[PDB]
Amino acid sequence: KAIKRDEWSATDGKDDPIEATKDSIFVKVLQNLLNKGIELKGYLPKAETLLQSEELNSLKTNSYFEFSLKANYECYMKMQS
Amino acid sequence: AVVKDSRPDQIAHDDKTKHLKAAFLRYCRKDILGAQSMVDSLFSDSDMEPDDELDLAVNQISVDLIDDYPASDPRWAESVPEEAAGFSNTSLILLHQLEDKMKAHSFFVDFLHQVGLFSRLSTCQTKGMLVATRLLLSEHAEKLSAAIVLKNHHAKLPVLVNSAIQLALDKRMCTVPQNLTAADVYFREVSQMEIIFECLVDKEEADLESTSIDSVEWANIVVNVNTILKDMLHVACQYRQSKN
Repeated sequence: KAIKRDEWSATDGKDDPIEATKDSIFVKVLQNLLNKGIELKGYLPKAETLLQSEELNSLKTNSYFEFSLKANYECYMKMQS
Repeated sequence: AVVKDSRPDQIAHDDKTKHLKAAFLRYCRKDILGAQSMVDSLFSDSDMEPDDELDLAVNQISVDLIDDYPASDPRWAESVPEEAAGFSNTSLILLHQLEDKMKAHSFFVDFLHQVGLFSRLSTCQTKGMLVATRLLLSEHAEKLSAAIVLKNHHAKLPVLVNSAIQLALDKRMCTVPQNLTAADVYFREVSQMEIIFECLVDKEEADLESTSIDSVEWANIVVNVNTILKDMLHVACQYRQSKN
């Protein structure tokens, strides 16, 4: 639901895979969780599960969105663990 | 136990070359036991004696490494230049991979310069001319530094550099659709810095001929291009003076 309510998967349609993901809700939720201290790999699904989920094929527009989301999730998990 | 590296599963020869350059990167990062384990698991022997053949082999390996990106787990393998499964211009995992490659190259150069034994090595060929393996590694590291400072400029202001690289690719006949990025295409074909220079020259020539050198926006654009070239030359000269 957080991925669906993002302001980039269906609102914006630019070509910059940098600020387009930061101006959403997923990045803000991840930053809030990191500031609170909750683990992003144990209390949340993994990047492999997020990629294998069928919601990406129906909520994506280009590969930039998926790649940026996966990279941000991996970096956040690495900096939290 | 099977010790190897993660690959995006492509062509057989491509995967073999990727494993070879990954073993070379491990040897540079001083992961000798892991490199030997992966070599014994995949091939049989890789590192030989310093000679002209070994210099040419290490040059080809460095070219393949600067053209691709190493990996170990699916997280690092998702950054390999594929077609529809990764590599979409990211200032995080790609930056970390680039800095790891730069650290490995710097460690290898420092080791081969501090051992104090260069008579065993020869001079490989490069574009029909004979050059030393140390000079070739220095040029590869300078290209890597140019790529990382271009990534920093993208993280700063992405639109200008993205449009510049897109115009350069469109002029040099390299159409990029809505699945990849011109910056990633340039990072994959980084071996054409001399062609990218001519592309930027042609872009500036078109920009000056399509205007009337009487405004401020064109002057600001050419100043930004000159500043980008200044940063490129500055980081190149800095790395060269540090390695001298």
